[PDB]
Amino acid sequence: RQKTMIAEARNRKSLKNKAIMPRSKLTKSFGKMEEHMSTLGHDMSALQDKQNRAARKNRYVERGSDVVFGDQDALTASTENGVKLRQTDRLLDGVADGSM
Amino acid sequence: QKIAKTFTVDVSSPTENGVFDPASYAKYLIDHIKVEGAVGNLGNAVTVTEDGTVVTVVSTAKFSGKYLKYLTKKYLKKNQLRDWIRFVSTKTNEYRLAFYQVTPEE
Amino acid sequence: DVVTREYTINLHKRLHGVSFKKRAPRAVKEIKKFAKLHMGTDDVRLAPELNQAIWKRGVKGVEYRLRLRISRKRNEEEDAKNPLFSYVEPVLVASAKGLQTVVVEED
Amino acid sequence: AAQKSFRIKQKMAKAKKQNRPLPQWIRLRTNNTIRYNAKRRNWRRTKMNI
Amino acid sequence: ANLRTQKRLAASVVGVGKRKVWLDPNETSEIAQANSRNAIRKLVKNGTIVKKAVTVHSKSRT
Amino acid sequence: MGRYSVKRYKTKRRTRDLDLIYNDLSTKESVQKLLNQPLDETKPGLGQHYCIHCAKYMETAIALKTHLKGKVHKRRVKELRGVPYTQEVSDAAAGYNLNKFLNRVQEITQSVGPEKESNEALLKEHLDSTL
RNA sequence: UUCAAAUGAGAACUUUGAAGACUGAAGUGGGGAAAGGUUCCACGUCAACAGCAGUUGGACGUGGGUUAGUCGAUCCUAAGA
RNA sequence: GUGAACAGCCUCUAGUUGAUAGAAUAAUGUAGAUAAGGGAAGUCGGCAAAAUAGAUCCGUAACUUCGGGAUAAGGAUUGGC
Ligand SMILES: [Mg+2]
Ligand SMILES: [Mg+2]
Ligand SMILES: [Mg+2]
Ligand SMILES: [Mg+2]
Ligand SMILES: [Mg+2]
Ligand SMILES: [Mg+2]
Ligand SMILES: [Mg+2]
Ligand SMILES: [Mg+2]
Ligand SMILES: [Mg+2]
Ligand SMILES: [Mg+2]
Ligand SMILES: [Zn+2]
Repeated sequence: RQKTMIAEARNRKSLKNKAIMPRSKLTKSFGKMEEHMSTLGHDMSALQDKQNRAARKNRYVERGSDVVFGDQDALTASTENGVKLRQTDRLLDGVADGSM
Repeated sequence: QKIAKTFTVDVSSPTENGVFDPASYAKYLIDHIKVEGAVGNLGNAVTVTEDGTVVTVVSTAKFSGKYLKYLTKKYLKKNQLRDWIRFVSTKTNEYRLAFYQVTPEE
Repeated sequence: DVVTREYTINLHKRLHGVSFKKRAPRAVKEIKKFAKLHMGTDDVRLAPELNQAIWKRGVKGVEYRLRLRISRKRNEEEDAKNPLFSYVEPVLVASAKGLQTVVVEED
Repeated sequence: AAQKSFRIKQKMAKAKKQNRPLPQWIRLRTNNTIRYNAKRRNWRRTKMNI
Repeated sequence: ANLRTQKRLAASVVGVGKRKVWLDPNETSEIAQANSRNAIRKLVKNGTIVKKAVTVHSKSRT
Repeated sequence: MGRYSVKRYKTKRRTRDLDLIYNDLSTKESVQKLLNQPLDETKPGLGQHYCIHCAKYMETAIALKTHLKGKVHKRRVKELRGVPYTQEVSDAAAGYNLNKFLNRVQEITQSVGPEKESNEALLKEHLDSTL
């Protein structure tokens, strides 16, 4: 186990070329937390309760924007030159219709 | 000169979630704090106590919060909690153990 | 057919005599050819952690033996020209010596 | 140069305003023979020579 | 997506080199929406963009 | 194989062997002959100022003194301490002429050894006095 | 130089992340003078050009951008005209 | 950091990873090395290579415009603790 841990740490670390990312800035997943604590042999009842409470707190509620504009797009004629609404088009302002 | 400094650690969140042992943490501190360069030489110099949620270290011989953090991170690495639990300061000489940010699985 | 095995690959004899700037890229190609030979799949994907294991000691420091986990799985995309592909993972072990081909029980 | 004279900057402004392709409505006129800008200038092709 | 502009803006806003900014590879659309230094600051605040630590040059052997 | 070792240990650039130097130092007559050498025009220092341990001629007595106050000379003197390692040692290690090797070892331990040590001590004090 | 993902009809060459390297402060870093004149930046975007390629570009199309009593010119005189 | 040192070599901040690619390893080339014994017998010609090299100490000829020649030549040594 000690040799395996040495090999895993050697594969993880690349300290000569750059630093390791800060854990306090990264975020990780409850699945990995559960599997690691299960390997360590602790009791996951309280952590599972916390995760279930967080999941039940994060509820997705649909709205009128989701009902109306949920699948659609555009609503605006996309310009040929990527111009804003009040931006001049030197090339195409003199030709009103798209056929011409 | 030799004014007694007090350092507190709050282990309540990992203890309540059931992944930490304050008695083992305090015993590790007792066995691994070095005075004048050696372990087991804490007699009448430093004292470590724990009541199940707060671990208190009262020292008169060259103890610092950075040293306490170093020892706590050694203990967390030994118990394989370094990737999930960190040691942070709330005010001067009072610290707590916190979890790293974890997203729900859903 | 979905399957997963663990193999040992001898990169020493495959990289024998290769120019120093090309050793790690040739190890990548030899691993792809190895997976194709053992699984019958033209589509082979190497994990980035496996790429790290290959390149860990620079361009000319490839290990003699590597322990690999090769998984033949189904290609979900319809536009793909093949229905199956292989995924090659590194197995970090104490030593890559004395190990035989084994079948990993997927669960 | 960054510290340029006003005369040079005036000629530069004129060159910038001249740098364009043809307007498209020119091509639709009766008996039009102008089919491209034959005097177009680019910074990396022909130097203005002051 | 092309996040070259966002990478440059993140380096300028954080105040480090472009070699020291990490853009989350999973929040590609969210980073692509950010066209201003204000939005870049918001992304840094919520953790989509992270400042890397300096590569160590220890003096122990010296 | 490499150029440094090749051009140092070429056969034409070979040096005197340690067992030969040990035989030279073992007998008092040999030490006296090596200390009193005839004047040779082809030698450094006209054949004088000769270090017996290193088997080396010096151009001057001051050069010989600086050589004696050095680690190279100390290295050679330390090398010249024990059994000279002739072919009989390798034969005994292989299991051949073991009794002959044992007789040679006990002769070195009893008679040749201390006489060589006393000759070395007399040579050292002579060199210290004259230099 | 390598790996995975994204984008895309199409990716050795584009973007992000993961790795391996290099310039090694007399730099492959950060600014300026002469010179250039918009090449700066954004959006759109691949016919021609980038001696392979190309979704990329100092390319093509449309716009945005240079704020001074204190920084310069302006003033003074030099060789000289 | 090493080192007398803006030398060479390695590294931090910052910046690059650009120069058509892939597969094999015949002859002949371009660039770079090693070689037993002999040691210029080679060649118009020691061309080219090899050998020397930092630092400490000992020592240093002819000639001379007395200032030099001179690092003349020739020797001993160098690590770690
Ligand atoms: Mg070869
Ligand atoms: Mg270099
Ligand atoms: Mg370097
Ligand atoms: Mg081309
Ligand atoms: Mg540009
Ligand atoms: Mg343009
Ligand atoms: Mg030879
Ligand atoms: Mg001849
Ligand atoms: Mg001849
Ligand atoms: Mg001379
Ligand atoms: Zn000697």
